[PDB]
Amino acid sequence: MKLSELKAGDRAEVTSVAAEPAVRRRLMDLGLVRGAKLKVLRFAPLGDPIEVNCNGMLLTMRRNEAEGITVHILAGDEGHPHGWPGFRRRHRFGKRALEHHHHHH
Repeated sequence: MKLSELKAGDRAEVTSVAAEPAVRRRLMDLGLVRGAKLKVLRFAPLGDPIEVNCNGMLLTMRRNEAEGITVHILAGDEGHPHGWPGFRRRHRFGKRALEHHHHHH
């Protein structure tokens, strides 16, 4: 689910951010990381950008950036609360497999 798929006043926790390496870094340096809780304050009077209150900090980013961001709703309501199978079992070949060599080669 996208961060852009939220509502004005919605409450979500960031699970993953798919964006520019520098942008994701910038956001995470602010505090928008996995586990960051944010409230969607408002979208601009036209559609973009979006103002979100993340961990107390008002972070302003572009709607297309919010599309890259996957969030989890901080509201366990009903009305079909289960979607795709990736919360109890999540397996896909990916990630930097060699988790050690970042400065080498």
